[PDB]
Amino acid sequence: EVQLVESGGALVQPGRSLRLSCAASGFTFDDYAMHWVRQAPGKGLEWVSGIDWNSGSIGYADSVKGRFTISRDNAKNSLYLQVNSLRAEDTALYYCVKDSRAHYDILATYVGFDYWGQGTLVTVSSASTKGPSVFPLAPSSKSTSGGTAALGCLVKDYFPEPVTVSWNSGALTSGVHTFPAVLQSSGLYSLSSVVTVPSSSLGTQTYICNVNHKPSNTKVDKRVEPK
Amino acid sequence: NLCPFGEVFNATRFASVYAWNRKRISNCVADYSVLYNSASFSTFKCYGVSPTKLNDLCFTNVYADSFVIRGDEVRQIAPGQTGKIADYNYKLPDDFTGCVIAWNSNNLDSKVGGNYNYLYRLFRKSNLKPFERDISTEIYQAGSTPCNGVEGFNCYFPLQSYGFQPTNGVGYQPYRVVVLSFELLHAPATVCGPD
Amino acid sequence: IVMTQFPLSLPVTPGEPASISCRSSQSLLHSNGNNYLDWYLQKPGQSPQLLIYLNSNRASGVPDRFSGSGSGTDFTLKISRVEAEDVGVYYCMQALQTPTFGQGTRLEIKRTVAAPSVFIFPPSDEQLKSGTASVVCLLNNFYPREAKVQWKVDNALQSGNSQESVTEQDSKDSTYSLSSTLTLSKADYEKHKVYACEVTHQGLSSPVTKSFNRG
Ligand SMILES: *[C@@H]1O[C@H](CO[C@@H]2O[C@@H](C)[C@@H](O)[C@@H](O)[C@@H]2O)[C@@H](O[C@@H]2O[C@H](CO)[C@@H](O)[C@H](O)[C@H]2NC(C)=O)[C@H](O)[C@H]1NC(C)=O
Repeated sequence: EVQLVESGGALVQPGRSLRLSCAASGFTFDDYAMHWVRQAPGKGLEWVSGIDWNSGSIGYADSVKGRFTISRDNAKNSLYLQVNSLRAEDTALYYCVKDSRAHYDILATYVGFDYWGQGTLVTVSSASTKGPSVFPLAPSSKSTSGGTAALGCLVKDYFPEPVTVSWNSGALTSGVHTFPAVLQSSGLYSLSSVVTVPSSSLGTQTYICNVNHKPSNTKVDKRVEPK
Repeated sequence: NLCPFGEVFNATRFASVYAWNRKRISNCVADYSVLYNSASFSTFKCYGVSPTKLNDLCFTNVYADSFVIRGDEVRQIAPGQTGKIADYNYKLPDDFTGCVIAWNSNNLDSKVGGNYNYLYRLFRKSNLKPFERDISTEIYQAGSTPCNGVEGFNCYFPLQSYGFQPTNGVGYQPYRVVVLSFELLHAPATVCGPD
Repeated sequence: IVMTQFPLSLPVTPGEPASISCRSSQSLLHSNGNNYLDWYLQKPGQSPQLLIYLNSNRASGVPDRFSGSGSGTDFTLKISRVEAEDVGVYYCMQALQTPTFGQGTRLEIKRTVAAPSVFIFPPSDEQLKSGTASVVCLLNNFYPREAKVQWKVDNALQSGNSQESVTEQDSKDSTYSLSSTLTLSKADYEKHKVYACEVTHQGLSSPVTKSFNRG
């Protein structure tokens, strides 16, 4: 299966650099051109840069010319994007995007951009990284609606946006709603992950939410008990 | 004077891969964009040069090699490649500078009941040298017994026919392939793009 | 080249076709007769994926319900039978030059009205030990997205101390969920007793209130 795994996105001060990388598998890397397409949070899509199968021809968007540098290592099935002299508008998810042509600037053999990576998040801020605090949203009389009951986890006060929440180590997925983060006035993020379960299950089933904030190396397993 | 790329690409009949056709091109001008922006090419890959730069370069000679192979074998028309076609029929060197153009030719080179006119070499003692064209029908000795030019047990006719029926999968379908090679010698350069 | 999509959000009832427009500044018709325009679908929580290439061709796995049309500076994507999985943003892109995209079109599924399930969570005790109090109000699986959630502390409407978060439309339920979070200091929390979360919605005949006392 085609798989384009991006990495390198991080919190970086304005003016500094980062090296985005993209490990490719499931197709002959030597055969196709490669592109970087980014997306600002809540905004549209923007093409950044593209490189031929053999680095023979290279393209850059006007907003990034002179600052960004694309490269590829066809032996390591890998693509690179050096972002330098960074500004706030570079804050975006950066998608590795497989081309159908061997060459990015010819019209023959084009059948669209075959596969897109899941992206790596680059945040340009002078704020510092902060790990989150996980608090129970405990089930109670006030959080039941008939036979269905609600519980969850409050993830609060963390600046770098990437955050993951899973329930019972991925074994509980139905009725789970991880909410979009909200930037508080303090400049920090916060969210909640709620689950809906049958009432009879409280006091029989143990519910544990697994919060992961990779920027701060914080992994929390929080047991949500009823009161 | 325009370069006669028409008579190569749009040739009415194509050669077998073992006996591939070479057109030597010199003393003309070409607009390679007519190729790399064609909507009919299914494979278009260039080595050692960028196809968009071709319109600004000059070359001592250009060589257009054309033949027919299977779809599963177009990936063998590349440098450093292994397989029956790459090893016994058509080899490209590692320093190859040119393009490889392929397109599906099912509507032409396959007939009802089968088009058995396109051949390929299945047995050979040694691998081909790059740009070598071997057309011997010499009986291949696959045993310790001399064949003395007589087909038989462990004595194989070296050439195999292609089974091109219109009902085969796109892989086993026929593809016409053109390989452009861009030669830059230490003599005046005479093939160029426009201005 | 500038791509512009007319319907920025398209609400469409299940089973009923949908249609999206795409104008461009230059003609995407080329000498070889092709229109170099693509369609890309970005489903909730995922990167965009190829839907249509070269105006009228489906990528691998794309159902027969998706079709593309147009020529020059005017194109249209059409779905025959919209499904709940079709939720997402549909993007234009041109391949004639370096890739330009359109501002996307959000596809909303016009579902039957669904009242929300209202839940309220008091702050954890270990949160108050840190000097902060978060009171969460949860609205679960409602249609449509328009809800009016107000806090009422000792029967006093609160404003400016709450933040709302809503999920994207579900790919099976076609529903939304909303989280209204009230943040106070431990001092301001202990100054009051009754914490109430009222909710108004189209599927609710009356406003549903979830309240509790501290203790
Ligand atoms: C290969 O042929 C195509 C098609 O040419 C047409 O059909 C032939 C039988 C012959 O009668 C041609 O004169 C016809 O035009 C060529 O494509 C055409 O090229 C001309 C050249 O400018 C252009 O005006 C047409 O619009 C093109 N039409 C199509 C459908 O492509 C093609 O150029 C030929 N290949 C090469 C390498 O020259």
